[PDB]
Amino acid sequence: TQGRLDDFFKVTG
Amino acid sequence: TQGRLDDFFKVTG
Amino acid sequence: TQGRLDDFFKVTG
Amino acid sequence: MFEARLVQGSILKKVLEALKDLINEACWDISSSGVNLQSMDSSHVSLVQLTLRSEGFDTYRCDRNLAMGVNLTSMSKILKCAGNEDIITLRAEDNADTLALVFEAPNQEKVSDYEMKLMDLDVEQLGIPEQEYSCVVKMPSGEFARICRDLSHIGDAVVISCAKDGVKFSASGELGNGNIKLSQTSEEEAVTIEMNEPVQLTFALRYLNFFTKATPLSSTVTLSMSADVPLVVEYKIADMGHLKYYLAPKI
Amino acid sequence: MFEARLVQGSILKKVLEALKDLINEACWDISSSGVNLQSMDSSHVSLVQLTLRSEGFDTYRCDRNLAMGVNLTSMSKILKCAGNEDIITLRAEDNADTLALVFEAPNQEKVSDYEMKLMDLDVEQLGIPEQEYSCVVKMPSGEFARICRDLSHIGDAVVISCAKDGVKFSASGELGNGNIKLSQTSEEEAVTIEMNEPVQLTFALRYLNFFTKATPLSSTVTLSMSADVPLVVEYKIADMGHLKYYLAPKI
Amino acid sequence: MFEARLVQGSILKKVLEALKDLINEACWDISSSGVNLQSMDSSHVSLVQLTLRSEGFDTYRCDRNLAMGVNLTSMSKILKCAGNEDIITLRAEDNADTLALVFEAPNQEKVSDYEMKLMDLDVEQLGIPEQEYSCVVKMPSGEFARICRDLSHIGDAVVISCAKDGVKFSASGELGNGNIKLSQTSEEEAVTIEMNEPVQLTFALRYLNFFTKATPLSSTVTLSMSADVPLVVEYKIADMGHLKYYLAPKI
Repeated sequence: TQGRLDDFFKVTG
Repeated sequence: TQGRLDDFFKVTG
Repeated sequence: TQGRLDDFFKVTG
Repeated sequence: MFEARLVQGSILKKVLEALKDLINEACWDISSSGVNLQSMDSSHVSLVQLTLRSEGFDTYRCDRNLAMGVNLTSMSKILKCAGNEDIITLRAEDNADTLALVFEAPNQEKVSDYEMKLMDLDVEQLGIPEQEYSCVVKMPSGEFARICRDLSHIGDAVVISCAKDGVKFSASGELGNGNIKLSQTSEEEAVTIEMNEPVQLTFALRYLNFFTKATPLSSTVTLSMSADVPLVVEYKIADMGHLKYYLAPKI
Repeated sequence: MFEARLVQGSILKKVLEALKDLINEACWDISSSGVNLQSMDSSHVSLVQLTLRSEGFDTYRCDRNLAMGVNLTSMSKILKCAGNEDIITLRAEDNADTLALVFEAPNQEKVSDYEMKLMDLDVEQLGIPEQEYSCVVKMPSGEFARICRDLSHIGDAVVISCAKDGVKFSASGELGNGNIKLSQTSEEEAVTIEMNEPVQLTFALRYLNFFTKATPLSSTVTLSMSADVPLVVEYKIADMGHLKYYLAPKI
Repeated sequence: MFEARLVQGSILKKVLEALKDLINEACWDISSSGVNLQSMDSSHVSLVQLTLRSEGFDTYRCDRNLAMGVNLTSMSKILKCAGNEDIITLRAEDNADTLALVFEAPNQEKVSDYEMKLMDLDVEQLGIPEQEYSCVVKMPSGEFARICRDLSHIGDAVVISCAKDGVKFSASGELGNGNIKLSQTSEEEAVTIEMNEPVQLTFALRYLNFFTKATPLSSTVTLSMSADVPLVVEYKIADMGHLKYYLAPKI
């Protein structure tokens, strides 16, 4: 399944 | 508003 | 009317 | 009997391409002096006038005056069957009800002949007094085409302003606003602006974009403007004649 | 085991492009002598026959006769992934249920390999006796393509007439009628017409426009005609073989 | 006050073309050092980061830091009104609510000025630690674009495998399966592969095809990969900066 960058990087934007 | 050439020229064609 | 090649050639394929 | 032989057939191809988008039918008035065509579009917002002198054709014969009613959409479709290097001949009998178009390929082994029916058209008079304008702008035809295309991405109408310094084309729309300014340069790629007095007019870009379909006919285009009078856009057809477009302003 | 290596892969790309529009599936009969393909379209109005001799390939191996059922629509799509300068190799095992296509880029750093499934096809026999025709016309392939395209703007069918002097293609439609006449010239851009007796036949332009998809394969095309018999349009694939199309006339 | 004059305006045209398909809005952070832009697409599957150093502009002025919210779809449409040889200037006031774009034609007789409204955007932080990857591939940008385009004809996802010998891109679909293999060559048209350890990842081709819209910006492209981490695709904008794309893998 396609993952999202949030699962790889911390955002909090 | 868009005018027509009849308002500027005489036709009678 | 459009003809078909079967009217011109023997097939049996 | 009518016989007009044009060596550079691409000229006729370009003319029909420049006409068909604006008008679908028109009367081609033929005489010993050449071909004249004039017609307003259905909305009477614009008028096109075409002149093709007999001198411009390799061979030209027109025993009597003729007024052939023609479906330009159909004529253009037929001209699509002509190569850009084809010699094109238009032929018609005295009381013609049909027009013959002959295309001679540059290979001399192929000759095409197309015949289309003519139609009855109520050619309407349209008195337009040739006068002088407050502002006349001469510029590269490709340049004008690009201006009209660009502003069409911004709005549906263009405000053309003339004054000392140059001419400005302005449009505004939901994505923002834009203005293109042209200033006189110091024949083909030059800009000349003759102003008698400042002039500001608004025109619909939809029609101007129809006019620029005539771009391939000439390297230059001349715009003539005066307050509260129709705009005139002219393209000279090199030693043949010209194609003039008139456009009623908004308001 | 089957291995056919074609240096000028563009040839195969062009072949599939010329086939896919006419037929969607066909059996590629493979043997030590080369590749043979023959198939009629669903309506049995036309038949295509392809020959690609082993001599035309850089490397050619086919231990045993094979008849691979192939989806040409799918094969053409895969060939779209091959550059025009790619070396293309077709590979298949003895009892193949899949076909491998290998594309070697001219940079030697990129090699692609595609595998498509084969299908069971009821390859049908179709006895066609090679005979002599009343009229055979040889002309530039681009010229023939342009003729079929132009008349398609006029009608849906073309009447081909042959006689002393040349060959004429005629079509008529709502916008008018047209005729294109070709007369013998005095190898690639020449026209030769050998007539045994006048012949006149009518064909559907829709099919002829499918045939001209083979234009990029050869500079010349030859048309063979005889009364009440199928038209034959042939394109020679330079030192490889040929692509022949047959078309049943109207009536 | 902000003033950025770019002689090679085509660069900005290409940047917007490479951005608009992936994201519709973004904040352009401006400062004395240049322009920085970073934004994830709505699905948060990809992130784009743009750098345009002040040194790359003919004239550059930015008295204070600015964060202009811009509709990229609208900006790209306006940039379509700029010629490829136009000098492009971006201009904005201190507390700007509008952005001005000035295009100077190479003929010096035409100058265009477009103004678009700015928008309030919640620029989101996105901590991305610059690290080292298991595999870094450098190849011609056109080559990578062609790979992504070809495999898109086969499947919707691409499995990228790295190992000793080269890198492989694989896709499978209803018409079959394909694999493209790239092996190191012996600057623009070369392939270099630095591998720290074998890596295999799956990515959606839809996003990769968005990234390759940046192809005209550079002759080369570099791909950086590591297990279970986002892919990074970078295009260097010759002596200006770069355009980096990040893509979350599947699973």
